[PDB]
Amino acid sequence: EVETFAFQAEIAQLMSLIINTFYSNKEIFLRELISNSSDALDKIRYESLTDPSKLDSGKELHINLIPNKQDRTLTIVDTGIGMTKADLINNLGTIAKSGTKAFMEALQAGADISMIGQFGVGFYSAYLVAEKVTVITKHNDDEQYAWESSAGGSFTVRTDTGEPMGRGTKVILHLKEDQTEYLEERRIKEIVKKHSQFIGYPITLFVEK
Ligand SMILES: COc1ccc(-c2n[nH]cc2C)cc1F
Ligand SMILES: COc1ccc(-c2n[nH]cc2C)cc1F
Repeated sequence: EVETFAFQAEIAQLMSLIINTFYSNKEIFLRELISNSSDALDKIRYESLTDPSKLDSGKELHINLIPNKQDRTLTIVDTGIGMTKADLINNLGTIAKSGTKAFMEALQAGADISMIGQFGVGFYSAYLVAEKVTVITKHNDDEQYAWESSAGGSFTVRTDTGEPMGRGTKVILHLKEDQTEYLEERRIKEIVKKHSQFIGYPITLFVEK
């Protein structure tokens, strides 16, 4: 049972601007997604200080980067706090509306797309390199959910039947055909070292078989 939702106009406009604007510094998508994972891990680390049982779904706090040349996917996995259904459908987009307006106004005034993180809407930078994005996520208080969007003004949410995730978030970037450089170990290493070298959680770059 798959539910389809329309993005709010302002977010649709942002995604279309990201997809259609000519902008060569696409590699910053990885810094934004890793930064998102690191915030989610901070959040569950803090919550577990006053409630240790919140780590029963998994004590490890880490980020995994998994390229798959066969599926042409790059997956960013974290064991952070995860997202509820209300987050996917409503809350995160509600928050993003003001960041989106501020961002678009800065862009008209001379800012550039690489500054998207300073407006809290960095997640959407994934569409610099992905034609489709799947988010698998599990929060302690909700079921496991699969969110998916190929842009075009809509996204879907369904209960996920795949492997149980414990707690956390898996972002699967279905890469555009001309962006397969981001599946190369040497290229991901370079990007992590340049933009994420001081993240306070272990980042493991899986190598391909
Ligand atoms: C607090 O709301 C959240 C915002 C983002 C995430 C997230 N974790 N890993 C990737 C993402 C996008 C989790 C949240 F709970
Ligand atoms: C479910 O769709 C999402 C909508 C927004 C975000 C987000 N995370 N951090 C900042 C934003 C705008 C993540 C999502 F998965």
